[PDB]
Amino acid sequence: GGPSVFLFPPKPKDTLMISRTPEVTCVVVDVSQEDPDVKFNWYVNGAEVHHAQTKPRETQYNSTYRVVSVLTVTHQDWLNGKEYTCKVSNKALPAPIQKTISKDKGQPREPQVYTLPPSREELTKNQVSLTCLVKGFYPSDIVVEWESSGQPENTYKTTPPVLDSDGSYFLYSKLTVDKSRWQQGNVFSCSVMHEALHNHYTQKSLSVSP
Amino acid sequence: GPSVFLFPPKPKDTLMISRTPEVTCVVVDVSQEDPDVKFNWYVNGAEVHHAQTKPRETQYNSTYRVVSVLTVTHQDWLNGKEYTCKVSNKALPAPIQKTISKDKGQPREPQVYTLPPSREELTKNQVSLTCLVKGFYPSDIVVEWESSGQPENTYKTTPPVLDSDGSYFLYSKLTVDKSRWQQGNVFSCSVMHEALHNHYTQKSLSVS
Ligand SMILES: *[C@@H]1O[C@H](CO[C@@H]2O[C@@H](C)[C@@H](O)[C@@H](O)[C@@H]2O)[C@@H](O[C@@H]2O[C@H](CO)[C@@H](O[C@@H]3O[C@H](CO[C@H]4O[C@H](CO)[C@@H](O)[C@H](O)[C@@H]4O[C@@H]4O[C@H](CO)[C@@H](O)[C@H](O)[C@H]4NC(C)=O)[C@@H](O)[C@H](O[C@H]4O[C@H](CO)[C@@H](O)[C@H](O)[C@@H]4O[C@@H]4O[C@H](CO)[C@@H](O)[C@H](O)[C@H]4NC(C)=O)[C@@H]3O)[C@H](O)[C@H]2NC(C)=O)[C@H](O)[C@H]1NC(C)=O
Ligand SMILES: *[C@@H]1O[C@H](CO[C@@H]2O[C@@H](C)[C@@H](O)[C@@H](O)[C@@H]2O)[C@@H](O[C@@H]2O[C@H](CO)[C@@H](O[C@@H]3O[C@H](CO[C@H]4O[C@H](CO)[C@@H](O)[C@H](O)[C@@H]4O[C@@H]4O[C@H](CO)[C@@H](O)[C@H](O)[C@H]4NC(C)=O)[C@@H](O)[C@H](O[C@H]4O[C@H](CO)[C@@H](O)[C@H](O)[C@@H]4O[C@@H]4O[C@H](CO)[C@@H](O)[C@H](O)[C@H]4NC(C)=O)[C@@H]3O)[C@H](O)[C@H]2NC(C)=O)[C@H](O)[C@H]1NC(C)=O
Ligand SMILES: [Cl-]
Repeated sequence: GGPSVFLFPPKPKDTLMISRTPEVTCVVVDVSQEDPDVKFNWYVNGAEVHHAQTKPRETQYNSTYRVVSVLTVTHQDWLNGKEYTCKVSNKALPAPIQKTISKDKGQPREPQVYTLPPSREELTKNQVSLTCLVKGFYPSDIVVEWESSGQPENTYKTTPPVLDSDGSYFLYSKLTVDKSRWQQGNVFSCSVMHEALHNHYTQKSLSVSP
Repeated sequence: GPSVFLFPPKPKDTLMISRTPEVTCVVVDVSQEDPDVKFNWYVNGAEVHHAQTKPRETQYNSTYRVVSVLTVTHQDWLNGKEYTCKVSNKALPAPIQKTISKDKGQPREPQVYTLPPSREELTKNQVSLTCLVKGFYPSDIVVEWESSGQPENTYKTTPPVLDSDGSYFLYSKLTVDKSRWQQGNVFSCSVMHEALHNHYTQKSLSVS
């Protein structure tokens, strides 16, 4: 065989909100038991050591080890565009293998969010769909949630971001509720966090017309 | 050695009545000498006939890329027949076979609604017009926009995402100029899907 390494960025939910600790993950996989166990190096624009913790080794049937090193990262540093490199070296490989990842390049444009009610043609069913259009943002990392009154809602789906003709991204969020629940004036809320929003968060809400 | 990928027809090929749908068995990583790959095609365990080889195009990395193609009938593929391409080669210790079909499951007919621009989108120079196509299965769908008579150009469609009830849905976004939309012009969202009456529906939208 021949081990291979994958670098994984943090988590948009974990880099945008004030509750999660973001991190970069160097996954060395297909490590054979002959000449096992690896050494990482970790560079930040060509930098250094530090807070680089390697998580517990985990065995796979595949007659092999999978081992993961994790570099915790500040929110500011990741959103600035600092480039993180993990270089893996192992006696089972001819030369060390290096991987570098960063935030997606490009000027951040901000999302415009529009709440679309249900269609008058679909208002004849028992469950109807509230649409939230989130368009014109860059990069594609965003997070979208529905909330009514105060409770987060529970039966909604969000599309992947698809590259608009402009170079910005858009997506849709659909929340299906009961027509009775909609029509009673219940106020639902599409709420988004993204890099280019003021406070990294906006919320726009939608209720039935008069 | 070489490795196989079976490929289904295009939804557009198998729906629109204007194309000819095929199943594509592409053999990758076939070597220099000891090339020549044998195909065997089976339809629910059948064989022979209409299995046409496409011309050997030499890929760079010291490799040939071989491709066999089997023409299928729309009815046959949409009824859920199982096509299987098997490939024999001297480099292989035992032939490799892959089988592909249409996605299993009871076809569900797509609901399609057209959503007009949000009222705070009525300042922006370009407004967006939404088409929500929900409650269909399988995902194999085709969505186009047209206007006046001929089709429209500035629109983008989302991928089909699995819903909570086992169906699929998608969105299409057409970008029009506010003046074109407010002056009463009419746009149309046209869907092709196997569970529609006549494989086709079109719902139109205008500034009412
Ligand atoms: C031995 O067995 C093990 C385990 O067995 C099996 O594991 C899985 C896959 C299931 O099938 C199980 O049933 C089964 O037990 C094998 O382990 C796997 O090894 C492959 C080797 O390639 C890895 O594939 C890569 O996966 C990444 C994405 O991986 C994410 O998603 C996976 C789900 O599919 C998930 O399993 C991963 O853990 C990982 O999940 C992320 O994890 C991080 C941190 O843990 C977490 O923070 C994230 O939230 C989480 N995210 C998600 C979405 O889950 C995939 O991207 C890779 O694609 C590369 O390779 C393809 C071939 O080129 C190509 O199509 C891709 O574009 C990409 O290619 C590279 O791409 C970039 C540029 O885009 C660049 O770096 C490179 O230049 C380019 N080319 C190359 C050559 O690198 C790839 O598919 C599996 O992740 C891994 N699964 C594990 C460990 O669980 C092991 O390989 C087996 N070995 C043998 C010999 O059989
Ligand atoms: C020599 O070079 C050529 C090409 O050169 C290079 O190609 C790419 C990678 C770029 O870097 C170029 O810049 C560069 O020039 C190499 O050719 C490629 O070789 C790989 C070998 O694995 C093949 O990978 C597979 O790709 C398919 C998807 O392929 C479609 O899309 C490609 C674009 O990305 C396109 O190039 C293909 O032609 C093909 O396009 C389709 O073609 C059909 C018919 O021709 C057509 O009708 C369609 O319209 C068209 N569609 C589109 C969108 O264009 C991918 O699906 C494969 O994934 C399998 O394997 C992965 C690893 O496990 C896994 O993630 C997937 O899930 C899937 O795995 C299988 O999945 C199912 C279960 O889900 C199951 O059947 C299997 O159990 C499971 N596992 C396996 C092992 O099958 C796969 O990644 C490329 O297609 C191929 N491209 C060619 C030939 O054009 C060549 O390999 C080089 N030689 C080397 C490296 O030695
Ligand atoms: Cl239904």
